[PDB]
Amino acid sequence: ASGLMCIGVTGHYDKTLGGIDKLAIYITPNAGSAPIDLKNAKLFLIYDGESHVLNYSTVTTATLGADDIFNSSAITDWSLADSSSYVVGVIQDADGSLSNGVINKGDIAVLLVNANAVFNKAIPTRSEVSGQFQPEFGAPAVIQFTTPAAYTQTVIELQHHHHHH
Amino acid sequence: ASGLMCIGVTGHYDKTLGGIDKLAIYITPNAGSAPIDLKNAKLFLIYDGESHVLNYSTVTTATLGADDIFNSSAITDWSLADSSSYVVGVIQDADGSLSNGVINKGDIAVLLVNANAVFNKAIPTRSEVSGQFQPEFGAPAVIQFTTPAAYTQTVIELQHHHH
Ligand SMILES: [Ca+2]
Ligand SMILES: [Ca+2]
Repeated sequence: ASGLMCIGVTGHYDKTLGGIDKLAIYITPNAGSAPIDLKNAKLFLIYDGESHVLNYSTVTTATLGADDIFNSSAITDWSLADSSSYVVGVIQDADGSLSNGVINKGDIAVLLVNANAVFNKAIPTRSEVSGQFQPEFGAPAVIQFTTPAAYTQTVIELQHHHHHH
Repeated sequence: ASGLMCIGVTGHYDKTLGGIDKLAIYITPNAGSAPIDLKNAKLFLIYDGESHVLNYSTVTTATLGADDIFNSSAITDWSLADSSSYVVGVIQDADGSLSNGVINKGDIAVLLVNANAVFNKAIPTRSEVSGQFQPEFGAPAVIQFTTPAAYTQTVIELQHHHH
């Protein structure tokens, strides 16, 4: 029984857009999982009366060891997070497997999503977001959060889990 | 300034089909909400790599006072819960509003969903189901449950009331 767990979601608040414009969904394998290929994995997100399906665009190691994973100067592959695609950032990967789109024991990946582009607007306060990240094989990671009623800083913890990023 | 809350989800376990074949999703308005029209409301469900949308069909009062919410002999409008439609049952109402698809203060409605029809199989053990019930106006009710590791009884409480 292999599968993926969501270990957190953070959002970027852009005050000029009035909301959360970008999401970072942190993923790790279930304890004891076999390796899982991410390359055909689909991200399903429901928001505001629409369901969206996003596909794998590419992977980048530019996120590795970085405090700011929302910055498109430092992580230029944000340019590929569009209305129908996510980018995978490497967070932790001892053996390098994520650079071939394979997540294995101990790995942490982040799914970079341009919510402004997917939803055609930034996500306002008190908004419900629901979703699953489903690779071809194994069980899915689950996304559920309600954005807070006030956005007070640029990086917002949306879904809290324990596992380190 | 209005919305719906999911106050729970139960499911029916069918041994012949090998899992949960029906869901009952219980809804009530958020405190302070204005009346909400359900007639154009959509139910979005994600399970096993597919996203499904279900539309409003009809509303039944046959669910009022029914101790078995899954009995399609008693609640004949279960026949209209198919791969693309849910049915609304009235559970609590004091002004008849739900009889014409409007939910208002103090009301509880149930959404009857034929999971077997929607997903083309019964929901097996250890499954993740995520969803939202979104009327045209107001904030949505949220569905999120993990089916248990074994099905030990006919009716399973899948999701509970949270604050
Ligand atoms: Ca690895
Ligand atoms: Ca009423």
